[PDB]
Amino acid sequence: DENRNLVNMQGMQLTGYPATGTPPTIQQGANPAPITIPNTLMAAKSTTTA
Amino acid sequence: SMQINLNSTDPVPSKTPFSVSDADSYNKKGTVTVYDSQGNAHDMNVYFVK
Repeated sequence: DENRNLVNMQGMQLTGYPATGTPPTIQQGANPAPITIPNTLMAAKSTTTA
Repeated sequence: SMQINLNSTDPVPSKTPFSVSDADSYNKKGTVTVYDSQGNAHDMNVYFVK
């Protein structure tokens, strides 16, 4: 939808597990948060190793 | 209550720090929602470290 949320129609919010970290990881043990999809930018990430 | 099933062969030697973020220092990150005296939700994060 326009809020960057996954919905049916209906209109109800699709939920799932939240992602965290950089790159994001799935917190399977976390509560079933609403799934959203931001259209904002991936920040640059310095080389750490090579 | 929290019924946990762990894989017998999943060790954590990669890291020792925690701070609810050092993935390598643990094997499982689970969260149990609990209520305080006003019912305010709390995030019982539980870490299992082999």
